[PDB]
Amino acid sequence: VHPKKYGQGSRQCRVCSNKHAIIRKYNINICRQCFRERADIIGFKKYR
Amino acid sequence: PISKKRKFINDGVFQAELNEFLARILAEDGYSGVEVRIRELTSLVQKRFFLCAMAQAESLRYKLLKGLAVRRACYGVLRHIMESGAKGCEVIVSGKLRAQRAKSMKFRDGYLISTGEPSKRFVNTATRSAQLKQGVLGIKVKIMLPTSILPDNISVL
Amino acid sequence: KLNHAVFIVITPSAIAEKYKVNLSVARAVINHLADSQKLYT
Amino acid sequence: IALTSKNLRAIEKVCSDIMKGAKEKNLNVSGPVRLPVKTLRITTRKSPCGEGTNTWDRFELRIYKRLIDLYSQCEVVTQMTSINIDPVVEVEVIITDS
Amino acid sequence: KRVQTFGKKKTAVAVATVTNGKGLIKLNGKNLDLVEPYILKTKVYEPLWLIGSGKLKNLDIRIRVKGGGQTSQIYAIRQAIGKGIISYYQKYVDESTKKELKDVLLRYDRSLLVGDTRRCEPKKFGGKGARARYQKSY
Amino acid sequence: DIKLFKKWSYEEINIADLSLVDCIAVSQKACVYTPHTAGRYQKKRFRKALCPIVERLVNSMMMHGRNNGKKLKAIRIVAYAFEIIHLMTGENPLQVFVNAVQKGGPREDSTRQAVDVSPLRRVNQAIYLICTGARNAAFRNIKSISECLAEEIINCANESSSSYAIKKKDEIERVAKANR
Amino acid sequence: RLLEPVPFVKTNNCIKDVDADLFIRSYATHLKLHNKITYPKWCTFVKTGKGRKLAPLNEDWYFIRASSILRRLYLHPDIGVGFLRRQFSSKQRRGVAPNHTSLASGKILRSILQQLENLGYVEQNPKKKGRRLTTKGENAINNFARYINKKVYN
RNA sequence: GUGAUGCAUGGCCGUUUUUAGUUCGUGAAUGAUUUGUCUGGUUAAUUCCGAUAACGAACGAGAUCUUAACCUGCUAAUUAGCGGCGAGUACACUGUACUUGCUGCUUCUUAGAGGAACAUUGUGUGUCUAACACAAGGAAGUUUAAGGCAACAACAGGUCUGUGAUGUCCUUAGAUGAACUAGGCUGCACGCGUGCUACACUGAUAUAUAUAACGAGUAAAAUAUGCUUGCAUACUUUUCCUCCGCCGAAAGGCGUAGGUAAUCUUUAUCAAUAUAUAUCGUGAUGGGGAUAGAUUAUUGCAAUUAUUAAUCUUGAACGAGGAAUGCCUAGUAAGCAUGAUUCAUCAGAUUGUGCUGACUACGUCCCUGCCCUUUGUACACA
Ligand SMILES: [Mg+2]
Ligand SMILES: [Mg+2]
Ligand SMILES: [Mg+2]
Ligand SMILES: [Mg+2]
Ligand SMILES: [Mg+2]
Ligand SMILES: [Mg+2]
Ligand SMILES: [Mg+2]
Ligand SMILES: [Mg+2]
Ligand SMILES: [Zn+2]
Repeated sequence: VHPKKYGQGSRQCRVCSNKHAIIRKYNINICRQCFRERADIIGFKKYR
Repeated sequence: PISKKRKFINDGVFQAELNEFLARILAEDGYSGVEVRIRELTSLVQKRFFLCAMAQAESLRYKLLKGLAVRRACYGVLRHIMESGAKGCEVIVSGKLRAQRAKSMKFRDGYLISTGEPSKRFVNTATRSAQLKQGVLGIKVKIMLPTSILPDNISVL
Repeated sequence: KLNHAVFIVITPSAIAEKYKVNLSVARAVINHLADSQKLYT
Repeated sequence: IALTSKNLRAIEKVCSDIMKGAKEKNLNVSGPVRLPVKTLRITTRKSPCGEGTNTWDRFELRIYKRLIDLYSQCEVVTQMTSINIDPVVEVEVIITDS
Repeated sequence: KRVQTFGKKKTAVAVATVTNGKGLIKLNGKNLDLVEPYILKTKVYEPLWLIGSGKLKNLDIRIRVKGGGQTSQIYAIRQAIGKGIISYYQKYVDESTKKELKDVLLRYDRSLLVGDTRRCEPKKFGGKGARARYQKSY
Repeated sequence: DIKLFKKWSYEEINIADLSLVDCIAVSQKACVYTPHTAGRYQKKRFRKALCPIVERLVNSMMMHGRNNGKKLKAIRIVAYAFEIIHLMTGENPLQVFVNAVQKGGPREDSTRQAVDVSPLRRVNQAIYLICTGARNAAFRNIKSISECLAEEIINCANESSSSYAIKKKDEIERVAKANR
Repeated sequence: RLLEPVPFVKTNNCIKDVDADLFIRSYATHLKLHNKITYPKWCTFVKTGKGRKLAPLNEDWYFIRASSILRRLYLHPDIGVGFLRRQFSSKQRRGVAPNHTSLASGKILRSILQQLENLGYVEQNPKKKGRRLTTKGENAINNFARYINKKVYN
């Protein structure tokens, strides 16, 4: 086992465990496609 | 101690997770809810934490799983929706469906507004992917509810 | 080309035109006379 | 008292209710002060793939923080807070002299 | 006695407190002697020139400016002055004089009383600016 | 008293074109002390007619990418030019400018055949031409921009084909003549 | 050069009623006359901040800097070294990569501040934050400003 | 299973298309069908008017939503201010600038509910129809500006390398699973993209002065005890923003301080263009900073094929760009920066935000691309 603590492969999507394209702002930690689907339930409404 | 922004996002995430869990569990239920036999569910949540469209969609999926003539089922659903007092409906079923290639099938009844914030408000929409013989059938149900008044109408007395 | 020199109605450009000189030298001349753009009579 | 929430109208209603409660008696209530709405904006690129002229979409979760003051005893304030209320509006009472 | 109005150009709100006094006129803590660049100085002084320097020997003025760049700030200041003096006149001095002043201002130009409503339009994706898209090679 | 640059009053100025007067307004409300107006000159078709001429000149000067959106600099340059005009080749600089403007417009142009030119358009062209020529003179010379610009202005006033703008105008006229 | 017909009187009392660059120059001159502040060791071959890629070319730039700092102090309540650095920042052309903003070399500033405190012009306040002006120093500055104003009038 | 197949599919997204288009009820005109849904005028718009084998609907447009635009000198006052006023420190006249201490107004600061423009009044052009142009008023007269939303039908468009959405076929211990150690995606005669930086004097250089808006910010280490650099035990700040004070040319370091945020970073100012004053002086020049050479750091287990950063030096192409082709109409183009996203570290990217604020239309179908009626077709994979 090798240091898995700080890098892209360290953490992942909460939802589908994908190491690519994670929204890491506000500790959301959802890969952006998944976020786009669940943006309604999380309370992210498109206004402008 | 956690900040307000951080808190809100976290809460949202939790909500989403709960919803997903419910979906996973309750294939046999008219599910909408999200407000907190059931004992187990409660336990699970504790462990984790420290008329309607969705229901209709679920029903459709169940029917598909059971194995009906599809079109007939859709018609029945539409009828049910009508009975339940809907101003308009729409169901789509796309996927494999009988033939190998393609085949999206619309099923509208009453009028269905699509564009505007009215659409966002006055329609309940739901999407289920019913796994079947050689792939997935793709439900999407869209119901226009009784309005609290539409922006298009100008009712003179 | 025009290699102007150093060793030998007032504005720097005019000075440059007349005696064939670097404009630092023109500036110097102006200063002497007096004794970032310029105007003198 | 700090009222943090996601839904504006609901928050406003809550505020109104609390004002009404206050106006009963014994409460030097400062008026509701709505705070700077620190909007969580996520700009995600639409489309799972890289196909299509890369359209983004600016989501905005716009949190409404609301603030209100009083000169009172704890029990009374607790009572005031009990308007029933629900999971949507997050309340916090501060019972400090300072 | 004392009257508070604002100007507004882009973002750049210059708040002009116009009071009874000897006639100094200032910005945050500095005289209008400074402003900043010598070229634009006239855009701040212009309303005063229009109205007359003797009319402002009764009126002290302080101006608090915040936000915006340089030129915009100057414009805001000007606007504040224009609104300010006139506002003072409307309250504590006569109406006829105020009207006269307004007329004078109008004859000179807009922007002194009424505000410039323009503001930076949101940048749109597929580009750097509001309208300016990127580039297709085919 | 109403004034420009606290120096050149433009109560003394004269015109003698009619058409040009109609086009460029140096008037009672188009009075100005320093060119920089934040006017709404392009929200309407003919609102550019209300625009003061100095402002227009400044705008024209402002051109060329790496010097674009540097209004103050342009203004300074124009002031310098005016000063030069006042001093050497002694005359009210505003008058000189007006004369140049009058000179500058090509009165007839070519098209896909010869046609006439509206006064406003002509004025605009003149403004452009004078600035462009000045820029050309400046570029990789030494001279300085303000001086060059001043020289160009003087040439325009004279109506002499040593400067570039005038030459261009002449060429245009010739072309028009050829066409019809 | 500066003077002109204005439509008001100027209360020439504090430094905020004086033109900056000229004032700074005057202060520098005064300093030079005094010999009140030194020119350490490294001063004569250092670069004032990452972005400058070149020495000052003013000879008595240190004095000027000091003067500027004084003015800054007067302007603000309590001002640090970091703040000072930020104030004296410029654009750093990274050759081919586009420009960034560049924080000044703080060491020199710090040294200047130290010198001032030794001389009794600035004051590290235990309440609040980093080093403001000391009252005597402020008074002196005001006096200087007044003098400058008088000179200008003359 | 980041294996194979998007020509098996789901969902989602793209384009056709942000244009104005799609459809029904009944009626009328062997059938596919047509009409409605149109000669014309008008509109941003199958937007209306007017004509009429149609009349009347519905989705799409419009409305709605979100901002930004100007008011209530009504609603409210912290974590915002303004004053109120003590306390002073400087200087004026017979108040002004600046800090500590205490606590009516809401113009500015925040943000909820309201209001305001409807072509209103005026005058033209128009079947004096729908409507347009001008003028006044006005915060505003191109639905005020900007978005968001997105019908019907597709494309065998993309994505199974986003997914535990998912079929079949393959692979399953000498695994195409997972895990570890390097190496490679960055390799380079060359062709085509998107950008950045330039070619100087409206400029570089160097001092000084001016002034933004959107923002975003919390398993590892320290110290002591017990034994053989290791483990075990005890105990507490640190993991992100950095004020500030010291060291450091610089980068950075060490010490500490506030901040889980209108309080602190920091925001009555975090930026650069600006501007002012000096040095240059048209000379590949101090324009230009490629390429290179050698250190001092920081991040990280790990920096070479140099992470980035700094310091010294190296001084290449380029004197405004050929055939072609892109973007754009008002706070826009362009210039200038800057916040955020990725982030252990690293913007030349994207995405927001501001600051300096042009030119030129105010139209037309000439090209290009869409759409329409007519027309022709042997095409329908069009
Ligand atoms: Mg609609
Ligand atoms: Mg496909
Ligand atoms: Mg039809
Ligand atoms: Mg719409
Ligand atoms: Mg690659
Ligand atoms: Mg990128
Ligand atoms: Mg094209
Ligand atoms: Mg055929
Ligand atoms: Zn995922």
